[PDB]
Amino acid sequence: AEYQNIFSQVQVRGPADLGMTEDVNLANRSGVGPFSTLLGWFGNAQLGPIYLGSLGVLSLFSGLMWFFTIGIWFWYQAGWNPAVFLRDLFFFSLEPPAPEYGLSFAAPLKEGGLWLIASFFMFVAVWSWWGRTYLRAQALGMGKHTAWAFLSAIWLWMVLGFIRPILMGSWSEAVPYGIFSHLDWTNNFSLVHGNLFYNPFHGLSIAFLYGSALLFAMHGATILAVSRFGGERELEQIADRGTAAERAALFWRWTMGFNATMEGIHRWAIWMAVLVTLTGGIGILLSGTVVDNWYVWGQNHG
Amino acid sequence: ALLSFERKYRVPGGTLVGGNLFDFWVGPFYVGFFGVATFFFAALGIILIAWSAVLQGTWNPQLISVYPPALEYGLGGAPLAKGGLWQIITICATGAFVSWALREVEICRKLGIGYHIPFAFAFAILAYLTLVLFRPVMMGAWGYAFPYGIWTHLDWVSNTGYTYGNFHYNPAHMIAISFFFTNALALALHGALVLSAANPEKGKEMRTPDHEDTFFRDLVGYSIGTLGIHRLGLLLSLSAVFFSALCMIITGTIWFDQWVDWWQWWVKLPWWANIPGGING
Amino acid sequence: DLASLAIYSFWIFLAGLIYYLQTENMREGYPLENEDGTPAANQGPFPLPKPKTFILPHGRGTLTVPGPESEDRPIALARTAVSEGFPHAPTGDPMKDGVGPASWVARRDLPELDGHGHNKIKPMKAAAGFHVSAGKNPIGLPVRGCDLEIAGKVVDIWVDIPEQMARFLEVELKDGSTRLLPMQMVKVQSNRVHVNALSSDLFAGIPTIKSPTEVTLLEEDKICGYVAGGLMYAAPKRKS
Ligand code: BCL
Ligand code: BCL
Ligand code: BCL
Ligand SMILES: CC[C@H]1c2cc3[nH]c4c(c3C)C(=O)[C@H](C(=O)OC)c4c3nc(cc4[nH]c(cc(n2)[C@@H]1C)c(C(C)=O)c4C)[C@@H](C)[C@@H]3CCC(=O)OC/C=C(\C)CCC[C@H](C)CCC[C@H](C)CCCC(C)C
Ligand SMILES: CC[C@H]1c2cc3[nH]c4c(c3C)C(=O)[C@H](C(=O)OC)c4c3nc(cc4[nH]c(cc(n2)[C@@H]1C)c(C(C)=O)c4C)[C@@H](C)[C@@H]3CCC(=O)OC/C=C(\C)CCC[C@H](C)CCC[C@H](C)CCCC(C)C
Ligand SMILES: COC(C)(C)C/C=C/C(C)=C/C=C/C(C)=C/C=C/C(C)=C/C=C\C=C(C)\C=C\C=C(/C)CC/C=C(\C)CCC=C(C)C
Ligand SMILES: COC1=C(OC)C(=O)C(C/C=C(/C)CCC=C(C)C)=C(C)C1=O
Ligand SMILES: CCCCCCCCCCCC[N+](C)(C)[O-]
Ligand SMILES: CCCCCCCCCCCC[N+](C)(C)[O-]
Ligand SMILES: CCCCCCCCCCCC[N+](C)(C)[O-]
Ligand SMILES: CCCCCCCCCCCC[N+](C)(C)[O-]
Ligand SMILES: CCCCCCCCCCCC[N+](C)(C)[O-]
Ligand SMILES: [Fe+3]
Repeated sequence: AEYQNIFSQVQVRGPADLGMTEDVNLANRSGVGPFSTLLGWFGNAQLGPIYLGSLGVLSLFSGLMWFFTIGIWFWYQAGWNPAVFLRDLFFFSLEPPAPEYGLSFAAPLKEGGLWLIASFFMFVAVWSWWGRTYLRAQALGMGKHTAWAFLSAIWLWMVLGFIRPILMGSWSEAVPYGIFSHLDWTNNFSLVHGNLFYNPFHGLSIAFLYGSALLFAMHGATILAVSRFGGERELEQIADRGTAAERAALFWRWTMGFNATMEGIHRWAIWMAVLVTLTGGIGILLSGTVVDNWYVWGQNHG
Repeated sequence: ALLSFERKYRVPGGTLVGGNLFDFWVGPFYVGFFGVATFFFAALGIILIAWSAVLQGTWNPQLISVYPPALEYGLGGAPLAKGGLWQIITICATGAFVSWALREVEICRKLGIGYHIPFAFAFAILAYLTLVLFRPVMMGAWGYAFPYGIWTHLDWVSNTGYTYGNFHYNPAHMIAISFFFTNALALALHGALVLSAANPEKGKEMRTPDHEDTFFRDLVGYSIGTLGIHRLGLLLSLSAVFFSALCMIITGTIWFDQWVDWWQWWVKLPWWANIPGGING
Repeated sequence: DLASLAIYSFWIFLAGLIYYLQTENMREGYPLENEDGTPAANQGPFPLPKPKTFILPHGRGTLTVPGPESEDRPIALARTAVSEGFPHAPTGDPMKDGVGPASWVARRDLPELDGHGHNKIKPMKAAAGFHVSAGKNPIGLPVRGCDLEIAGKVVDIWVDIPEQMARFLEVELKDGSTRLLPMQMVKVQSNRVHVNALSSDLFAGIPTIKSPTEVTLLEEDKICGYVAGGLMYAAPKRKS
């Protein structure tokens, strides 16, 4: 056999890379972490640095508070027994308020109030993290594609835990925090709405999720196939097309009669991925608010 | 018919079968022996589907469905109208898929690129084949395969899943899903990072790969790097499919009950099985 | 019905989106061309998009796509058939001529730069203080071709500094000059580097770089193209 470029044959290392400066406040940047030779066989060895800053601190603190709020509930459900805690870890659940409490913030602590608190922390964690993806791009003079794409995941997340529950009139609609319980909730959501397989937005979401794996397998294999001509150096292939990008394009043109460019494939990529949760969010948002039963709806389209 | 840069690559050679017999193009499409094989398998397959639709009494693409032989046929042949068409169409599909991959191989050879793409496509084929061939064979009947219809294949997913309770509890299915979700996240992030560099703030210069590394390190404290991300996209999507195939091949062959029960093995470990409290006590 | 409006609307959005994506992806290589280089009569149903302009960093200028295209190099290929859609056969040595899988593109004859303006790719001796951190150090090993003869020895690794990665091996030939071998095309073994794509006689033919401490995009393409080209064109002496 010859080289397949899945794992490197030789690692090289030099001075830690502290990164571009541009408008970045360098005082908010950590130092480098350690180097991971094991990681270095596949990807980069260098860990860190990371940017912190005020938003990131707020985001991480909030996120930890969410995590700890759930975890303390689990400790409580375990009777503070570490053995029970480990045994039943996936079975524990922090559940939203019962339907009778509606949207009321006056739900009892042990009956949805703590769920509301955990949810408040998650909400600020995620939205401050979003702010971050925007500001980190801005400080570097970059486009906002990351923050734009993240917004599509946030849309599904928002629909599940916030928008749909408000439109339905109770927090009881929202998703509980537990490993198995979130699965049971997903199963049940479909059963109660007449089987999501009849929701045309769930079928789209699936086409795009499968499509994402199809397209990343294609793109990833293509780039690796032309890495012998520097194909992974995609930004320079955009600025100054090379034989890597040409052979990439022609493999596909000859295979299926059309092809992308080095820049344009990345637009196919970003849209394929964001459409998963864009269509999904719409599909979930319409369930119960507009369509009680997807089977029934499909028999009518009305 | 040709891209502006294309003519220098349209040279002879690279074929696996037939020398120069089929070494030519139709418009953008390369032919090759396996191009002709794809056409033969696909045309036959589609004709048989059309025949099946006639015997079913419908032309509606929403309704046409080609079912595998009833379980009573086991792993033998069935009358054309009672599962035999499904069996021939399955051979045509396999022949068509494999031909398509082998054509890709001929294309790789002419362009002098690596074989990564047909290698990856082969995971898709092996997953298809897990469902229609390996799993049915291991279970002892063609009738355990899915049917070829737009809506009926979905009936089959639903019915098969619910045979084992909530199929969410299949642990290999969990891993597959995590790979699918993670693949989509990485795809979105890769497309976005490249584009954010190539299309910066108004009036600014294109950013460099160094700015891509910097943005992601600033964000999460790591960057896998340009080669790493393309390796990763491939590992995630192929791992997804590997675990999909794994999760089905074990279902109805070494595991037969509600998947939810499988998790009892952890709950019942002797050092905590009988401690009161929590969910399972 | 509101779900009905939503689904019908989404499909209209999707048609729109695909149109946008397909056109974006025609920024290079279009208009399509007959095999003689003239504009093809059929261009398909998507129009070329409005040009966009990339501001290249390091005062390297600008790139506007789509725009007038040409190969900017001669192509030693001739038609084998009157009708279109047949192969163009090499008129000379396809490896020396840079056609077929040995093709190269007329990229800039300047080195790729990193984010600070420095050359991206440097011989490791010039890259402070880079070193081999894991795996077999190939420096000092004999380089073997597909004919199983020794064509030279490894005298350095050329490293991508910003990505901290081995990009080429510098190989010294019998006559004391060197060539760059792409890292993707070599197998580092314990007692040797093996190059499947080239027999020993073919190494002298690898295109040379103009300055011994840097490599240009043009030169990478010529080097990479040539080495890849040998998988098809050195198959007489392979026998791997
Ligand atoms: C993968 C595990 C399950 C599976 C469960 C699911 C579920 C759940 C769903 C689908 C859905 C889809 N499935 Mg299915 N499906 C199965 C495996 C198959 C196979 C196969 C193995 O050969 C095929 C061709 C399909 C194809 C289809 C598409 C009709 C549809 C969108 C998929 C998609 O965009 O993919 C991504 C890839 C692309 C975007 C590339 C585009 C290729 C597609 C569009 C080709 C479809 C052709 C189809 C009409 C067959 C015609 C063949 C001709 C006779 C030549 N399924 C197995 C049994 N499938 C969804 C649907 O809406 O169904 C109604 C859906 O909700
Ligand atoms: C019995 C179960 C039902 C079912 C009911 C559900 C339900 C319910 C839903 C789906 C949804 C989906 N289903 Mg379904 N589904 C069915 C079976 C199928 C089958 C199949 C049979 O093969 C398939 C392939 C799918 C596939 C899919 C996906 C296309 C889609 C989820 C997209 C996604 O990326 O979400 C994953 C991504 C997110 C949830 C976004 C998360 C966003 C961010 C903000 C996360 C922040 C995390 C952070 C705070 C914590 C990180 C910790 C770290 C350590 C830092 N379903 C059956 C019929 N399905 C979803 C959908 O959209 O439907 C339309 C959905 O709500
Ligand atoms: C009630 C339903 C059950 C369910 C029961 C099942 C069952 C049953 C199965 C899955 C399987 C899947 N489920 Mg499940 N599962 C459910 C809930 C979910 C949820 C969710 C969010 O709740 C998700 C994300 C998933 C996701 C998963 C995936 C891991 C997996 C499907 C992808 C795959 O096999 O690819 C593999 C890819 C292929 C098979 C496609 C290959 C096609 C290729 C070779 C070529 C076709 C091309 C040609 C025809 C195109 C024509 C050319 C045109 C010109 C385009 N399931 C619920 C609990 N799940 C399936 C699985 O793992 O299968 C292996 C499966 O059989
Ligand atoms: C287009 C849809 C796809 C998608 C895209 C997407 N996701 C996004 C974004 C995008 C583009 C990113 O920009 C953003 C990101 O930053 O990615 C790296 C993100 C993101 N998607 C994530 C997860 C995620 N995405 C989901 C999937 C998807 N995302 C879709 C498939 C899912 C699924 C499939 O269920 C998950 C779980 C995160 C990695 C990140 C959002 C980060 C975030 O909002 O964080 C808030 C919370 C914290 C800051 C802290 C939480 C604490 C933890 C609970 C554990 C504690 C450990 C701690 C980190 C250690 C520190 C301790 C020290 C003090 C020692
Ligand atoms: C392994 C990772 C992912 C992946 C990989 C992958 N797919 C790919 C590629 C690779 C890299 C190929 O290079 C190849 C390609 O050329 O893509 C553009 C391909 C491909 N994957 C495709 C589809 C596809 N891939 C899927 C999945 C995946 N692809 C995985 C998630 C799915 C899903 C998820 O359901 C679909 C439907 C095609 C676009 C293409 C292969 C096209 C091809 O083989 O064509 C030759 C044959 C025909 C044109 C038709 C033959 C018709 C048959 C004779 C009869 C039909 C019978 C069929 C079984 C009926 C099914 C009915 C359904 C309703 C169930
Ligand atoms: C070892 O023990 C310790 C304590 C040390 C640590 C261990 C902790 C553990 C074990 C934690 C476990 C965490 C788990 C199991 C989390 C699982 C989370 C899952 C599966 C979530 C899945 C879905 C979540 C969704 C969809 C959440 C939606 C949230 C929103 C959209 C927020 C909505 C905002 C609300 C309701 C607040 C209203 C107020 C405003 C801001 C208007
Ligand atoms: C936009 O490209 C991306 C990178 O940016 C250059 C990343 O690096 C990562 C994160 C990669 C991995 C495997 C983390 C695992 C290693 C650690 C830190 C233990 C992802 C997903 C990505 O999409
Ligand atoms: C989504 C990928 C997750 C990446 C996590 C990377 C770990 C961050 C640690 C870097 C911090 C460096 N250090 C130790 C100096 O703080
Ligand atoms: C990046 C764009 C790729 C578009 C892929 C579109 C696939 C269509 C899948 C059919 C879904 C059918 N359904 C159930 C929603 O009606
Ligand atoms: C949603 C799946 C539909 C599959 C259709 C395949 C599209 C390929 C079209 C490219 C052919 C271009 N053309 C006609 C000039 O050859
Ligand atoms: C054997 C599976 C059924 C064959 C389906 C016939 C293929 C026609 C293409 C799909 C038709 C699209 N649509 C929207 C009308 O369903
Ligand atoms: C799922 C996405 C479907 C993409 C298929 C439509 C794009 C193919 C048409 C490209 C035509 C090729 N051409 C003539 C411009 O060279
Ligand atoms: Fe890429």
